[PDB]
Amino acid sequence: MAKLAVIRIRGRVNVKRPVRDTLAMLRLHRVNHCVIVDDTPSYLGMLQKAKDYITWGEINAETLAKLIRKRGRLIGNKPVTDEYVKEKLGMTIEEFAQKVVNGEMSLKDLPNLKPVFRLHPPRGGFRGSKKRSFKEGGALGYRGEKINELIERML
Amino acid sequence: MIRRRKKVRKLRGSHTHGWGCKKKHRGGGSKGGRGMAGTGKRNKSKWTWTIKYAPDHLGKRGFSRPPEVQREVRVVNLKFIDEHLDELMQMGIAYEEGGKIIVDVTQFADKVLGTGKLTRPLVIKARAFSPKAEEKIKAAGGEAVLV
Amino acid sequence: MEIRIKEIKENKLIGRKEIYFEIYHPGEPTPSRKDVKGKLVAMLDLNPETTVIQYIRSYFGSYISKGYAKAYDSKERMLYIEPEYILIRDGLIE
Amino acid sequence: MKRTGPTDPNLRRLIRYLRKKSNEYGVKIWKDVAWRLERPRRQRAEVNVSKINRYANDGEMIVVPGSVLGAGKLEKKVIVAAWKFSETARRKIIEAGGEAITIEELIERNPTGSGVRIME
Amino acid sequence: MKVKVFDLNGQPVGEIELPKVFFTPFRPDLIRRAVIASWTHRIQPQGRDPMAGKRRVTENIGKGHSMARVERLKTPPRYAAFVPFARGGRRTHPPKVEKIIWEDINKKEKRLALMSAIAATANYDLVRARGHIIDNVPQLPLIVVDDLQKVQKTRETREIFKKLGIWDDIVRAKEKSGVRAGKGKMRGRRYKKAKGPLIVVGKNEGIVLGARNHPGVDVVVVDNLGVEHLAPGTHPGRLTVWTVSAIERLRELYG
Amino acid sequence: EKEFKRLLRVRARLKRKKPRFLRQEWWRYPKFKNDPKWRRPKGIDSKMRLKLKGKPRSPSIGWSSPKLVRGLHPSGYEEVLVHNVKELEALDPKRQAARIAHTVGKKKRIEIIKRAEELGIKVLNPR
RNA sequence: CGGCCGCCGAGACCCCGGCGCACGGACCGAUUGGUCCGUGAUCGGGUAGGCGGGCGUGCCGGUGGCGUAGAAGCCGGGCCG
RNA sequence: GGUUGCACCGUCCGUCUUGAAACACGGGGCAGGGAGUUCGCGGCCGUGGCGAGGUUAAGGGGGUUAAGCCCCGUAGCCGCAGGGAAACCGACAUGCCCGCAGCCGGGCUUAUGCCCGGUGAGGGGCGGGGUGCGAAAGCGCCCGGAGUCACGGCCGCGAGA
Repeated sequence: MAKLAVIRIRGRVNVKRPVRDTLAMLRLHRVNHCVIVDDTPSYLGMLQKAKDYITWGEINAETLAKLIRKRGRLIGNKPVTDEYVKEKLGMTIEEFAQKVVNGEMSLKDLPNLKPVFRLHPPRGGFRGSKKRSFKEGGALGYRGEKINELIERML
Repeated sequence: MIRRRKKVRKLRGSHTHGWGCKKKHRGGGSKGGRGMAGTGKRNKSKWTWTIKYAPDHLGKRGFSRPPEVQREVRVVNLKFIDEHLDELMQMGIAYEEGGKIIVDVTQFADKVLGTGKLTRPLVIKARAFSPKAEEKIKAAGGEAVLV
Repeated sequence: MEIRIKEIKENKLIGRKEIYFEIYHPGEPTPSRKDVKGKLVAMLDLNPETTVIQYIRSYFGSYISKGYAKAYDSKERMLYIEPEYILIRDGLIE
Repeated sequence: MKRTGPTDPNLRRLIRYLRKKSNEYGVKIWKDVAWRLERPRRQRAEVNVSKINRYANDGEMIVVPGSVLGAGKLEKKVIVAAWKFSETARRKIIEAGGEAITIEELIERNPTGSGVRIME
Repeated sequence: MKVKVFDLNGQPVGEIELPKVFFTPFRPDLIRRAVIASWTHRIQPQGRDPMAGKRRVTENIGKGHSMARVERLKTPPRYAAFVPFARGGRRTHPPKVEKIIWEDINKKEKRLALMSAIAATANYDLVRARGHIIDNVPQLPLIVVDDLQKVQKTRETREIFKKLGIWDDIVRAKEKSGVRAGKGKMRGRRYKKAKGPLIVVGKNEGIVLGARNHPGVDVVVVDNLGVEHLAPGTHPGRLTVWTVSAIERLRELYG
Repeated sequence: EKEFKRLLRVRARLKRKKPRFLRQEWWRYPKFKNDPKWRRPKGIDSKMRLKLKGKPRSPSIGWSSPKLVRGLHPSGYEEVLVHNVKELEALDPKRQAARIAHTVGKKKRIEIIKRAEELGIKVLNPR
């Protein structure tokens, strides 16, 4: 199915306990940490609430590859590179990405990588501002593939 | 061992020193009246109390016995006697009649109650017996003699 | 790790050597008796079951530790002036 | 320790012996015997000898993390190992049971944790 | 376990069986509770004067003059009563004669504590920590023949120790360990020696009339032995020198 | 040899230093004491407790040192206070350095220094 | 006012090293405690208050030390926490 | 390290307070003194001895320079059966079923570890029981042996507290 990357721009401050907790349920706590969520109606729903607090949108395979590589890690100093993915399971990092993209497997299944990626600020900063939605030209909410830009600046 | 000042501290310099607002530490008013005061109060005072069942009601009703009219008795279960039988060596043992052991309860002077089982035949002499105590002694193959 | 015998007393009345260890452990665990035990057997050239190690302390993270052992001629005599508690802790029996 | 934890040296040392056993032989039971000791004083066993008689058939190894307390029949061939016994308890167990033995000699009986039942 | 009995020529003769008490588990925690208990019992009360602050009347100096409403005295403005802030004022919570001074410890518990301190002596590790330096290592604790008790002269009991190799411990006890730090010395308990061996006898009264002389040496019989003597300040492992009848009567442990 | 990790932390300690954490404003009143003495600003009112800037830092645990490095003298070594010749014994000259107590006389001090240098233990004083 | 582009600009967030806490694992002790390793993105503001560890003061006891070739105390400096 | 210039930031302290830099209250400065204490009683907690019992108090023998400790006294208190105002009566050292820990068995991963079946002290849920009310029924309270004493401290109340 479609996979989305969700990042929380807005802090814990001024959040409802229901939204703030939803974000924790998204496996998103803090600022600038990003998550992989599948599109299911039940799954979709959390982000719908979250919308004001968060930026979401469906990512490209290429951009996804750059994020898994630098940022990803369950634990340990060790980075998630081709070799490390390879011992996990599957042939290589490319296949592993194609499989995530298909939604055939997940990070968890493959254990020793986390559902949360601690991502970077976007350089050149938040993409429009925390004030307003994607339509309004601000960073928040569902985005296009143009999410690529926000996360690349994030790494 | 805990130094109270060590907790009070010069520490906490709370200075309130585990009391709260400064205004609070004072006289009888924090307490709600002295002692048991306020239990009785119809008015708010203590009603409810630092008692679990709260406070039980007032009017001790019912009457007094003269101390004289109370015979004391001293109750002992058959279970106690039965377990102790070997320890009871001082008290006679008669295999032939009397059950296995002849025990005058009266070494501990008492009324004998029924709880427990009886592993041996006993001939028990006592001031009083319950009917449950009678059935178990007889079932064991023993007998009960009333003084 | 590395252990050196720092200070030596000898009581020949009861026929042992008594020894003090100054242990150097550099980012590695506070030593069990056993790890000291195999290394000590190599220095002394005496059996492991005769050589009885007791009392250890452990400083503030600086990498010196102290401990004591006693090395015995005869194996009746690790049970004349030395009680149950040490011996069981070594694992000599069982 | 900070709240619950033996001040008695003999008791604290026995717990440390217990840990080594758990590791070296790889059985779970001794560590269970450590957690029961670890409890507070009014949570450690108070075992009656007619409670011993009533539970678990002959020739099994009873481990008690408290005291065995006599007065009561005990017609079972069970062997009791325990942290303390009454004077009275020691006699019932040593006349009917497999034996009365200390818990620091329980190593010598059973160091591996086969056939054991914890009882309290 | 047997321990050699020794003649008074400082040589062994025979070996005799050791009583139960000496096997008993080492338990400093029990001894500590016991030692504490004996000390508090031999404390003499302490107070402060109870009529003070009634000899100083105290009157209130009012308001309207930009000072506190806290009481002074009539004519001088000085120290008063019903104050803790003032010079001369009450202390706040003076010592009472109702102050704690006993700590019970069960008769069962005390005997077990006694057993625990005697057992500690058999051990080498406690014995060197306690500070006794022993030249006669396999002889922990040392039992000597019955003749020793009858000796009650300082010169005679002295000689015998040098031959046994246990005079060396007294040499330790000579070193001063009670010229204390602190002003409290003045009142008493200064310029005094330190502890050394404990001698247990069976007979020749409740003490030996020549062995109270020797430095750090405290004498007792088995019908008076207490934790304080056996392991003072909660430090057991204090060397003992036993008498054959004393070991026998202790065998019979009772309470 | 001695370690790299220990150097790493020793350099951190030098570099890092510490502020002062002498008690809140102290210059202002001479009463407010003498050149040691932190006490935490217990006051509500406080700017230093409010943690407004410029009102010095108040202590937090965050400020500490690496354990391995805490208590290390400025040449890297480990202090042992030494009263006498006997105290010198079991002192690792490579790891530890001795400080002869101020209390100690020239009469003991001559014996202490001369034996401590034969053990290879760095001393300090004289003579 | 309606668009847009490049920048500036927090203790946030990322990143190296360190520190405490919590939890697991191991070891050490005669008790309390300590140490070594691992995990923590989802541990680290703080008044009332609750808890937990350390420090200091006076004297007592045991133990083990120091002092006229210079104690305590006082004043300035050096080092550690 | 002293002092000072320069950059940057900073409207005391404590207390009252919803809000204190305050035109709210208190303080010249410094030194010293200065505030969670004792007994009884109850409710907790940790720890220790002993054990269905447990502990002595009062005391006098004894020992000691004195004294503590030692051993001796066991009165009394609480616990060991409860219910009922009282009269007065008087109970499960186990019949049934779950199941934590552990033990036992099979399968599985390189290992720890895991999934599933017995056995299950401790624990949980029934039944039958005691007694009181009761024509009766139905509830109330109780029922298959753990407590006592000791030590420190938290907390309540009475005491100036």
